[PDB]
Amino acid sequence: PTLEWFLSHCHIHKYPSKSTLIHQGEKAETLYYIVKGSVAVLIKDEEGKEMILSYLNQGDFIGELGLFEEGQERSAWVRAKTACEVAEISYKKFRQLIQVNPDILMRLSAQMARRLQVTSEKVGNLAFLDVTGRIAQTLLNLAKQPDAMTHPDGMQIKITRQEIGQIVGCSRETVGRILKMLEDQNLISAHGKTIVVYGTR
DNA sequence: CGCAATAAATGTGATCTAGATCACATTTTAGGCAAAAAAGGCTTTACACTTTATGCTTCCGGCTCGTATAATCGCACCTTATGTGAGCGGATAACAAG
Ligand SMILES: Nc1ncnc2c1ncn2[C@@H]1O[C@@H]2COP(=O)(O)O[C@H]2[C@H]1O
Repeated sequence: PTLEWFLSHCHIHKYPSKSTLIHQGEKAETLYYIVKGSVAVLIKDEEGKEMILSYLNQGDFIGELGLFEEGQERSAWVRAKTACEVAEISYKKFRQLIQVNPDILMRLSAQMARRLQVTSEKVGNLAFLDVTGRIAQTLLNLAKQPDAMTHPDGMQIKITRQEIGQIVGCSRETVGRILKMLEDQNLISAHGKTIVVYGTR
């Protein structure tokens, strides 16, 4: 449909792992779209602690905020998590496609609504719910993600002990303590990054 | 399955604050309602405006009249001296025709 009409003017260019698709400081002159794989977006402070806002899997767009208002810069950093195939379309030639077919814009701004609902309703849980409650909800949220692999016992995901604290809002030390505590009670499992939870499904 | 190497992620655990509890007595808070002090309200009376008829007076202003008067006339002295050519009508001399 409209999606196929979008790939007719794209520029196929594969990006290796640990690459740089979006550099905070450069000029936004290329729209990116995810075909296969996944990518992560995060920011940094003055020390070195990271902070992931939201994850973007396949079928999502990369850097679309610098399209509505011409003359902007890259907000956050976008590092390629895994081998992903991303297209390339200049914003200049994109604006001409909207004036002749606004329907194409109805697709991009359609995914910008869900990314706001999962963030606004998350703040409330990061002010009342304790560590046990915040992490508990996170386990189910990551299980609903398409990048999650089906497990005979439950769900198998791969996330570090830092990214967890960046979602529930806490220190990295606290995460490791509770994580190992649930292991003794036979509730979940962890072997570095891969965390297999139980009770799901 | 092990190997590569730049980035991100890992543990440590004693020290020292950061953030939270509770039930009851003290201290602050909010808008509430008249009173006082102020805004314009919309009265009714105190006075003050230039204006304009007038005519009477003195002072400054603006205009003429007639009168009185001599004249209807006479040297010697001081310092300069426009520029041209072009265009035009008129007066004069030389010429051919009758
Ligand atoms: N919380 C978020 N949810 C979804 N996408 C994001 C989030 N934060 C940053 N991004 C994307 O990261 C991109 C960084 O570059 P852009 O400003 O071009 O566009 C930004 C967004 O598209």
